Amino acid sequence: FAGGLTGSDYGGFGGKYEWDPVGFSTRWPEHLAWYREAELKHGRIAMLAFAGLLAPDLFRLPWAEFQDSSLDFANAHDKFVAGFGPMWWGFIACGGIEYQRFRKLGLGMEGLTLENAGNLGWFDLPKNSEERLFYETAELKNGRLAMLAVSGIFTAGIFWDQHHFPFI
Amino acid sequence: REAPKVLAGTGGPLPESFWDPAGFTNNKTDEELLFYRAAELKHGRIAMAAVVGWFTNASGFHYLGDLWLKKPASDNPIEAFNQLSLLGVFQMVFFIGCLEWLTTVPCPPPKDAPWDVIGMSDVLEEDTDENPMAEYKKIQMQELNNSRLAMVAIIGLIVQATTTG
Amino acid sequence: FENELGVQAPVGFWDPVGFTADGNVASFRRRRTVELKHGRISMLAAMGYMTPEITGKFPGYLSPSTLLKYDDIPNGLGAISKVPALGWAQIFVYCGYAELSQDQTPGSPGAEGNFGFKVLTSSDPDSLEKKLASEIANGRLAMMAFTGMATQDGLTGSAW
Amino acid sequence: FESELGVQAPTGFWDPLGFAKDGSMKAFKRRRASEIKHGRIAMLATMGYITPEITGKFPGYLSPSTLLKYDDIPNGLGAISKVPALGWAQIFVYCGYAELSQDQTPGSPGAEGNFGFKVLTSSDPDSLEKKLASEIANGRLAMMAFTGMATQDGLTGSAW
Amino acid sequence: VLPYMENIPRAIVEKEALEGVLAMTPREQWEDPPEDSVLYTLKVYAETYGEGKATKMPWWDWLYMRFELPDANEVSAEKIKLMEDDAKIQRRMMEGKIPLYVPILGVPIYTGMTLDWKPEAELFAGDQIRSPISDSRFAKNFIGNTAFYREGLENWQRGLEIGMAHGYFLVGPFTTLGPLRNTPEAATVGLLSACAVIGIVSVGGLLFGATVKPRAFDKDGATAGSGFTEIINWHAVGGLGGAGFCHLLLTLF
Ligand code: CLA
Ligand code: KC1
Ligand SMILES: CC1=C(/C=C/C(C)=C/C=C/C(C)=C/C=C/C=C(C)/C=C/C=C(C)/C=C/C2=C(C)CCCC2(C)C)C(C)(C)CCC1
Repeated sequence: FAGGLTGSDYGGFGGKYEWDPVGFSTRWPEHLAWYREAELKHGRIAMLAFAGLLAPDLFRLPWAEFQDSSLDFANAHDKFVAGFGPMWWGFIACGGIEYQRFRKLGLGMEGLTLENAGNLGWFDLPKNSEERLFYETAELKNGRLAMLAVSGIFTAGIFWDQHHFPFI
Repeated sequence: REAPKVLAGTGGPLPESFWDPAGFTNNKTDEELLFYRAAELKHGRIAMAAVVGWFTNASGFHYLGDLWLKKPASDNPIEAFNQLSLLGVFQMVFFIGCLEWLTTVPCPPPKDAPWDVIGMSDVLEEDTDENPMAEYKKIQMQELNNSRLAMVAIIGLIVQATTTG
Repeated sequence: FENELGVQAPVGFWDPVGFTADGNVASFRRRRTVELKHGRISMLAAMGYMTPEITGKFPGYLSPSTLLKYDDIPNGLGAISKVPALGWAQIFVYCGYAELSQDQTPGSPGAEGNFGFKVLTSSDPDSLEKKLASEIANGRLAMMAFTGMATQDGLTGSAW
Repeated sequence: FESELGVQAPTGFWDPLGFAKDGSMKAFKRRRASEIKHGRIAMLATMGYITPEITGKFPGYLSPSTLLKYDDIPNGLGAISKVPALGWAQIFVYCGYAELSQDQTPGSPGAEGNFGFKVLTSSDPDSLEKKLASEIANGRLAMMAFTGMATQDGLTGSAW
Repeated sequence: VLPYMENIPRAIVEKEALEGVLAMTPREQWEDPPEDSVLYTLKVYAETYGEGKATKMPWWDWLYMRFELPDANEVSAEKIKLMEDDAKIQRRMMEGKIPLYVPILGVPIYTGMTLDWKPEAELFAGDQIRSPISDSRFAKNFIGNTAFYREGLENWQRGLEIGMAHGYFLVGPFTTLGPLRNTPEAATVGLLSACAVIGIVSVGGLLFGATVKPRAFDKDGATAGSGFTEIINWHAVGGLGGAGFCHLLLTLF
């Protein structure tokens, strides 16, 4: 009836939030699993990006780095991508992880049904129903919110420099 | 605890959100609860009007008092009111008193809806399911929610002023 | 009032002077409420006295208009003054919302303590009661601990 | 109503201005509740004037942070501005809780002056009327004495 | 359904589009749609195209057909049929209770309330229509409690009250905004002019009572127009009184 996926749920004002104006679910239901995988991956990457905007301001990691001005995150990409360096290695690592995703799904995304979208092995879902639902909706909400947030940072702390947690 | 059925799902965060956290509804007859709703709606309408008056006084739209004072009146609505002559203030008091008299002695409000001072319940039908555009309960809730919000907003304006400037 | 929360291993009848009528169901429900509340507030207060000194105070401003970097505020007690009244008012409005959102009138599910903060949202398992008991025991310990810490920094400078 | 606790003996049903004609009951019931409460407060306040005059101002500091030895607060009018606004807020909160306790709503056991003190519960020795009527008569007398006392305190200038 | 609306290829029209066209078209309209209707062109293209008929068409004719036929969504969407059904139910209901719009900034803005525009007593009466300005309880008890209509008032009381109101009003526009504005006797001249206007309108009311004899206020027996004439005479008296009171309040204070 609905998108079938978990989504929505635990929404403010009570009830559920089925928000889908363009109706990408109804118009293209075959790519609904692809949409869920994209949403989950984008949310996870955005949350990791928020963590990578915050923590390097604090710790600055072992090895060479450790500099100071190489944390502006409007600049840090170019140094570690130049000279065939750490950014390339991270690209290779992400490619390998998503190759594992290919293998689990079965190449060409011949899997990707509406239960394994984002399941991505790794962590184990809680077998309890209400826990599972609350935890999944928490992941989805934190995901989308960090996507919108990280986008806001990568616009604002670019037009007005800032480049530190206040971003204002 | 549920609504006293004379209010009957007419407010709260949601429409059916009987919210009283003080026992101001229990063991009270229907007339008293109707009085509470009439007082809430009158306070609201007064507030909702007062907020607009404040924001149109604090935005420079302060004629009729620009002419009375024969000089630009203060944008601060409290100081603008203080600038008014006692003749004008007591004219306002007398007009509000005449309005309150109108809705009590010659034009008493309906017994089952004391907030309906205009007596709008004698020309409107109701919200019914046959009506695709039935929104009378919706506009009642709009009035109530904006009333409750403006009641605290006008106090925020008044107490924020005269204590902070 | 036998199988609720307080019963545990060392004690579980600890009431030298309370249970005045040994009845007053409403009184005991209100008392379990204040128990859960005071417990939660004491735990948050003990953490806010525990997170500053080890894993040192946050880096930032907390009031960029008035330049009140998180660290320079005194750890214990004395923070009640230097943190601006704007921030204190916002703390108070958060507390007022958190209490007045769900109905605290006795009888309601929020009256007995369930505020709808089901993080683990234990789906009524056997885990429910043991989580409740751990919460209430740590609540009592936290109340004692924060009274001790408040006394300590009331008699000796900062929190220690 | 012509037989309640109020009618003592020196004056009978003393209603010179006819507030009782067509006894509205509920009106009379709540006016009796107001009379009881006002009399109790008047007795407490008459104490709060005549006892600090003979008995010295409290041995203590009142406000530990703003040097109130109880000797800089004079007995009578003007102490309203001497006692801290926070102290006034706290005594106001005490009275507010004491009333926002057991309800005194119309018809409730709190609506007839009954609250649950029971300091003098004479064992029904034809004396429940004695204590009730004595409380009411002393309430009237203490309210009048309070009015005279405040008029002396302000008119003359201080205390008595 | 009709034989030609069966197994129509999606190229000519969508299945949802065909269903919407049928929904928005009256049932008796089928089998012979009018030349200007969508169903007629849909029928004409339904034959000569599909199944055993012609399966291909030239590009220009395809463009013609696409221009002349609906495309389901945003043209024959289910929401559009819902809105049309709502509109027809509305027009059915307005023969009866009418929704209340108010022209705001020159465009009618729906309020959310629906009126009882249908008259209470006489359906075809042109002046028994119901409006909040003329049929709400405030209007009924406001016009009904005025001196001209208030119950328990003698004719002289109505005249006196109306006259006091008129006379107190009329002194205003004459003391200021007059020939003798900036003079010490501005109030007195205004009072004289207000009394003159009250007298003139009272003579006019006497003329009306002598000619028309309204008879709306006459008691039992009596004569036609006696009540109205008494009302006008006491209106003159009250006008003098109210004008004098206004002049008194102007000279004083
Ligand atoms: C506010 C206090 C208060 C209240 C609520 C009552 C209430 C009552 N009294 Mg009571 N009484 C009071 C004070 C009060 N009394 C005092 C001070 C005296 C001593 C003079 C008495 C002596 C008295 C007698 C001897 C009897 C009653 C009786 C009654 C009952 C019936 C009369 C009635 O309807 O009074 C209604 C309540 C009032 C009229 C209080 C209004 C007081 C006005 C507002 C002020 C009076 C002047 C004041 C001193 C001005 C001070 C200045 C001020 C403006 C700042 C009723 C329950 C009769 C009874 O019990 O019958 C069963 C009865 O026989 N009273
Ligand atoms: C200014 C831009 C804006 C923001 C920033 C914003 C934010 C959020 N909206 Mg919102 N919204 C609008 C605009 C904005 N919304 C508009 C114009 C409408 C009218 C069409 C509208 C309607 C709803 C409804 C019906 C729901 C809703 C939701 C949430 C939600 C989830 C919170 C939570 O559940 O985690 C968040 C964070 C759900 C909810 O109720 O939140 C209380 C939900 O059901 N919204
Ligand atoms: C503003 C407003 C309004 C209103 C209006 C109006 C309508 C007004 C009017 C007003 C008026 C219009 C008033 C009047 C008054 C009057 C008076 C006040 C009078 C008096 C008189 C007298 C008192 C007389 C006496 C006498 C006699 C009787 C005879 C003999 C002589 C003598 C003098 C003794 C409305 C609501 C619409 C709305 C908006 C606001």
